[PDB]
Amino acid sequence: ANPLYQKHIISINDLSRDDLNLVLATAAKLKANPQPELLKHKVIASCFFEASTRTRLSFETSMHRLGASVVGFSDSANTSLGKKGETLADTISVISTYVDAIVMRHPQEGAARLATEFSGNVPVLNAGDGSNQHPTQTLLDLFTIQETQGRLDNLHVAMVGDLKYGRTVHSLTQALAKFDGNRFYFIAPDALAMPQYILDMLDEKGIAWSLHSSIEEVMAEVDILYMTRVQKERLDPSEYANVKAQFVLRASDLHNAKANMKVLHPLPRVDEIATDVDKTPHAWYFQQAGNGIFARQALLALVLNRDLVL
Amino acid sequence: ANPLYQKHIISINDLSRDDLNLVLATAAKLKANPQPELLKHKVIASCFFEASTRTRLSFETSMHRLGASVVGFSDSANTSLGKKGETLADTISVISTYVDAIVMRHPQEGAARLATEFSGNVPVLNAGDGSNQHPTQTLLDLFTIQETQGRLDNLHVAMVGDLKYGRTVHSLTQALAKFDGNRFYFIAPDALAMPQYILDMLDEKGIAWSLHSSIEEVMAEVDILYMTRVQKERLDPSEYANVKAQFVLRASDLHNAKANMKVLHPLPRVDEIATDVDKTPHAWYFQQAGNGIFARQALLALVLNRDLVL
Amino acid sequence: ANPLYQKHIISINDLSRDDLNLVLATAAKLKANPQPELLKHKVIASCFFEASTRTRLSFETSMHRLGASVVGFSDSANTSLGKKGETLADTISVISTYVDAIVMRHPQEGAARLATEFSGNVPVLNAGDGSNQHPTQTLLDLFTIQETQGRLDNLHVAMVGDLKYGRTVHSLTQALAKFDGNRFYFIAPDALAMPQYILDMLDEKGIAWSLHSSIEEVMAEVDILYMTRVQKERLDPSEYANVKAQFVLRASDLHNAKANMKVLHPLPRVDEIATDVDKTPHAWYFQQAGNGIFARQALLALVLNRDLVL
Amino acid sequence: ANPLYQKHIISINDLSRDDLNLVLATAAKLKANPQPELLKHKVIASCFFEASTRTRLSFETSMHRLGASVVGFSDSANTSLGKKGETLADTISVISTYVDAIVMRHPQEGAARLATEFSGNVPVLNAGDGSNQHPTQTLLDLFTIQETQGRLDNLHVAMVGDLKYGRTVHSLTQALAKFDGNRFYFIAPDALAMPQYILDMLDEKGIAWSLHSSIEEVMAEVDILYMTRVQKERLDPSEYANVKAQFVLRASDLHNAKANMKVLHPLPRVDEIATDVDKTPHAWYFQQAGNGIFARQALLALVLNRDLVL
Amino acid sequence: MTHDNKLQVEAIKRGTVIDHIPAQIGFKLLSLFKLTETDQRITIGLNLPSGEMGRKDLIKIENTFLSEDQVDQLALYAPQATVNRIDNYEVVGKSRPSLPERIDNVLVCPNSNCISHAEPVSSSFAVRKRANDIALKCKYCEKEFSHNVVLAN
Amino acid sequence: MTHDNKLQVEAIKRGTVIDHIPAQIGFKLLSLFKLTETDQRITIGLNLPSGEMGRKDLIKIENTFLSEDQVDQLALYAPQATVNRIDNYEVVGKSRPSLPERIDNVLVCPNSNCISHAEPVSSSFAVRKRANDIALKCKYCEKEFSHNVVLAN
Ligand SMILES: Nc1ccn([C@@H]2O[C@H](COP(=O)(O)OP(=O)(O)OP(=O)(O)O)[C@@H](O)[C@H]2O)c(=O)n1
Ligand SMILES: Nc1ccn([C@@H]2O[C@H](COP(=O)(O)OP(=O)(O)OP(=O)(O)O)[C@@H](O)[C@H]2O)c(=O)n1
Ligand SMILES: [Zn+2]
Ligand SMILES: [Zn+2]
Repeated sequence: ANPLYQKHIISINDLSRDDLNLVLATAAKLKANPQPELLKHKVIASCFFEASTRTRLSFETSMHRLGASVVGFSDSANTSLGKKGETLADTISVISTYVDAIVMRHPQEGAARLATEFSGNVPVLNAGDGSNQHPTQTLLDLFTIQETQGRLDNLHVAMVGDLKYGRTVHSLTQALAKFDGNRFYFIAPDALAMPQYILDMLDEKGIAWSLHSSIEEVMAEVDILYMTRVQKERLDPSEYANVKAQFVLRASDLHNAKANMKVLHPLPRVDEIATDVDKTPHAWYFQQAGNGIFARQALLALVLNRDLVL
Repeated sequence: ANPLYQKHIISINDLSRDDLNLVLATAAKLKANPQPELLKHKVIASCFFEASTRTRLSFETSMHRLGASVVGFSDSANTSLGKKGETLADTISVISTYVDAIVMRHPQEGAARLATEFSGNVPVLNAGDGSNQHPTQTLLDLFTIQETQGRLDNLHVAMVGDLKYGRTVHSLTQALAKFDGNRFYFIAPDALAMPQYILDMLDEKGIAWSLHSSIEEVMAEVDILYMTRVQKERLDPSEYANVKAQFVLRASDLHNAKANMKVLHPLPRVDEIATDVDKTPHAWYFQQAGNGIFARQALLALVLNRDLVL
Repeated sequence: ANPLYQKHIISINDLSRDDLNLVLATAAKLKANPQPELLKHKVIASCFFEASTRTRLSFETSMHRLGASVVGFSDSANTSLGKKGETLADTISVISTYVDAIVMRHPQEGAARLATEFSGNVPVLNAGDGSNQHPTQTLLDLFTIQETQGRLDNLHVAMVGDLKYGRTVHSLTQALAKFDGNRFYFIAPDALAMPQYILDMLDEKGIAWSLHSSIEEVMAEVDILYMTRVQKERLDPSEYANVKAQFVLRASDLHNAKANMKVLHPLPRVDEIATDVDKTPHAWYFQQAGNGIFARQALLALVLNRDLVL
Repeated sequence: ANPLYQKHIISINDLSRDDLNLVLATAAKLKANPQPELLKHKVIASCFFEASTRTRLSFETSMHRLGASVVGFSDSANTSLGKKGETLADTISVISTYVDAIVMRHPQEGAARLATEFSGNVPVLNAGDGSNQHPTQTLLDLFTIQETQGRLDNLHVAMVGDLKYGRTVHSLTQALAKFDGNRFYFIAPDALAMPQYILDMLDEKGIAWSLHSSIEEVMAEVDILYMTRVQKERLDPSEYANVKAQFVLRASDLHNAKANMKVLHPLPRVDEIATDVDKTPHAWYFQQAGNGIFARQALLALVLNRDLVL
Repeated sequence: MTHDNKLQVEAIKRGTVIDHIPAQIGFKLLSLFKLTETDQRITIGLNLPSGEMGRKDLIKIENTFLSEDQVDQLALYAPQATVNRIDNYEVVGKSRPSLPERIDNVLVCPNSNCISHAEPVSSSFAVRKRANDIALKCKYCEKEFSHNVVLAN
Repeated sequence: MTHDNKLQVEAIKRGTVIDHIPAQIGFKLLSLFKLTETDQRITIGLNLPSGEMGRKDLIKIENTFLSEDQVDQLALYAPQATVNRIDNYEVVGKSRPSLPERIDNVLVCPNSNCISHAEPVSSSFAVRKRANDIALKCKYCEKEFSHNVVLAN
């Protein structure tokens, strides 16, 4: 069947270079030649035990542009499952009798992998599990990098912000390290630096990386600038405010950038990317959010349909 | 038309032996030969004025496996109708202009029957109304009993737990008493015993029953063991803990059970059924939760479609 | 030094007849001649980790009438304690570092007795610990019986209401069993019966008790009628409401009551004692709550003071 | 008139060596001979706009032990103030219209010093303002060092824990730098390091300090071991838990500690100091909290009283 | 000699031999009374033949005399156990367990609201032989439970 | 059957002898790997005399042959230990533990937000890097920690 057919999609660590290319290949075809009744008669469950409006709506719109039906929930201060009494394991054992696939987001790490041991032959797709994984965000980031740069290797990629805790930057570095020749520049406040394990991995692969202090230091050699929001709660108000003349982005800073350089951000962006950046050609975070539809369509199509010939 | 066509489904007391068999007959056919565009163009409303994720998702998946569309809500600390000002009666009078059928769950008893007087010719299906009725749970319990034992009469059925307040055990005893020759064993903490009215009814029909103190006393003659969760809030912590060596179930206790004996539970099960029971052949509560799809499909098909020939 | 000097008043079961008579003789003298400056310069902590307004306001006015200062908190309204895993052993080891006695209420049973292992030489008086004890409500009840009946022995005491979960009837039955020849009538719905460990203690001491269904059966012989509130969550709405909810006193029922009979109730009374009973000589529930001021002042005097000038 | 007469105690940085010694000599005398009526007829406001139970109960017992009345509120539990945009300048201009001193805690840094611009001649003592100061916790810490070590100079003081965000270690390092020849050992995980502005102040004053990773490296030389709680939100769960969470003291670590060494902790301690340390002579955290009563009584005496009879 | 019995067993010179431990309680007792946190010689035997009273277990702990109080706590577990001290190669005393006054430390309050659950406290239950069972009353919550309800939890 | 004694107790009739357990690891291995949940006769020697380690523990489980990977579960706790397999009073096999690639069940993820805490799943860790020193990665949360940290709670 296709290699991912009826497979669980829990961690980037579990998908090979080739699995990532198969998804990106499919998603470029679903973008080009849409197939609206592909999952006709499927019911997907959207179990968001942790609310996330933006990720929830992108998944559900993905389920619906391929014709699937949707049942599910979100839970900020509401609706009963998991309770305290009800285990996750029994929620899943019950729900995997109703549906054909489960997309779930949960606050404790590995909640998705636990689900896998209780869903029977029902595939579960991880939409976030605490501070561990978020594969469908890495899948759309790579689609946007491939779609803008034309390739996924020999890229000069800069990552900026909270590198210690952005789960998306941890994932995107493992993923871009399955391809060849990428150079990484990590511009972070040293209180929020890339953890030694990403770095120790990068060294065994022989991947080149460097740590910088301002985007201004690398603006010129860079192809992707991946901005991350810096999280004030893990900072002191006064620490947050005293870093240099910051690590926020304004169009003045872009006068230097290459013609094909794009700025990516998983969103929300509160203040690290100013409104004037939005009008330059380098701004690509909204387009990045729309490619989420095509990456998540692709993963759903490959998981639920055996042989997909589009 | 079919006998239940366009009928309100409010209480088990209102459905004859024959109506219960017609539902169970249909539901075994919808299980075998699915019919996905049967309610094409119907909009069902899922008004859960009292949240219940597990019952809500089973109904909505039922609506969707027969092709229906769904609008509705759930209300723990949220979304405005009923308010205090807005009567239930006006919520229903308004909603019965929009939809073709109403499934509703509400915290006060008889909320469903009140709905009936305001919905015009729109059928309302009760998904729970306080401590009164929950017909679609009794409908799937009987489907699971019929499907495993091959029959609905001449059964040795044991019910365990909070018999005073499990609404499901009150309903299941009225329902199994429309069929012939059933023997009932009621194992409950005497503070939580079957109320005299179920018992007084059972006696007029001449149905045999007995009250026991431990499952160990009847394990051997029994066909269905219907476990109920005992509710700690109506107990003292210390009362709850001092009952015998309890009324919880473990596989050790099952070494005795007949080959075709199954353990049913409406769920959630917090601690009265231990994890080792789940791996024995006698465990049937997850299968029971999946048959909810087929019982609720059946009721919806018969209510909204005149003559159903499947 | 008096026997209670620097004792912890944690359970009724720990006070002997003599300890109960001493406290009741001291309350009688402070009621007759005030000692407004007896605890001058003492600082007492009033820790109500669970809020109970009625009991707080009386315990602190009692402290204020003997001249002491009060510091303290009411909570279950998140006044920042238990914040970042502080244990109760550690809270009491810091509060006893600067107050002269701790008065505390707490939701878990056992908590005042644990405070005792950490407080050093500062006495701990218990104002309620979960469903376990409340000595100070029993001391004021006893004082009110003594003062209106002239004795604590040879009484005909009827206990009406929820006897199964009412923490105060259980303690008063154990205190009155300290004394001679009292006779008990228990009038409770079947679901709220006086527990067997109380009944067994009474039998073992040769004390006479009996069950009745109507206060009419017993009014004539009764000296103290201690009513309790049923909380309607202990039953269900229709149970409460049913033929069960007539454990309620009206003026017409006191027709044949002895001239000495008194009606006592820990409070809040919501509807078990009708409002027309208040205008009778027999209504002594408010006067019972005024007597809480001298039972608690006497305990505070005997505990902090080694010799009293009577 | 004494130097502190009618001063505002807002920052440690404002008190000179002489002011710190005066307060510590007055605490020593009130600890030895009480003055229970010294602030008789004074009324003090205890305004905790942010709740802090431990500090409130001690500040008010201190007011009660010198004979003053207390009025006031604990909040962040919506006790109706700041209601309809009332500014803090306006709240203090009304509270100073009738109390003799204001004691206040507030979530924003700077707030006690602003109260000072509005209070007139009523002194403002700060009980904590955001992450800025807390003089009264430093005064009780200093008092406890003096009283157990006999001096405030030539000490070997180790500071263990979260040194980056712990408001109290930052103030005590600045107070001890007022004094002579103290030596500092800082033992903190890399993420919770003592900030550079503290380190730079120490270097500029020629005071000796050093970083260590294990308390074992330094136990032998240490006179005061001031432990702090790490709050696990400052790190992530796995960071905390990792090889980082061994900044925790057990009894076995104190084996080689000098006979004079003391373990001090502002509290709540949750698990950084194991419970078996309490039975050692070196555990002085509770005695440190009892010393908060005399450091605060001395500040209230010196501020409200122009001449003291020592 | 050989009717196997022992097969040249570890005649200890001085110490405590707990014998006739009813089977499977053998390991329980090691755990609960932390008998292995000692540096002296222990030799344990589990599921030994009790040609007389069941199948059994037996702990031999050298140069250790576990007495009076210590012996009586074992009543709830191995009521049928004879402790035997040895001072110079044979039995100096042979003591049976009797139910004690109180059982401390080892036992958990059944009551989930009891404060003992979350705190730095050690359990104490007062033991009462209520002629059929033993009722154990918790020091803290003062709730009384069948020894059977307490011994699982 | 033959001579026993206790300074180095002797001969079981077929079964396993885990000899040269460090010291105080014996009871851990009994608890953790629940070797006691057998009706077979087990003999255990705690704090015994020996050549190089000086004092050591030993466990003899008759009629059970625990092997190949059971022996490896022991490597984290008793790496230098030998597992003699005995048939008919002769050691027909001597194994030593080697580091496994998976240690199931016995460990606890130190990450408090891991889902494994609350649920009917067994713990599982991928193991790596021999004797310069061992990292364990949770199956579920995929956090990697130093073995010494998992081995404390
Ligand atoms: N130097 C010795 C002497 C005796 N024992 C032990 O002490 C126990 C005491 O039993 P004993 O009085 O010698 O004969 P029994 O009849 O077995 O005792 P009981 O009546 O309890 O069965 C025996 O199990 C034996 O192993 C020992 O280990 N070392
Ligand atoms: N039927 C037998 C035979 C031997 N042993 C045990 O087998 C273990 C080791 O086997 P062996 O090679 O016979 O003695 P060693 O040479 O000491 O083995 P090693 O050098 O590996 O320790 C010894 O502890 C011995 O008690 C046993 O209990 N039962
Ligand atoms: Zn208890
Ligand atoms: Zn984990």
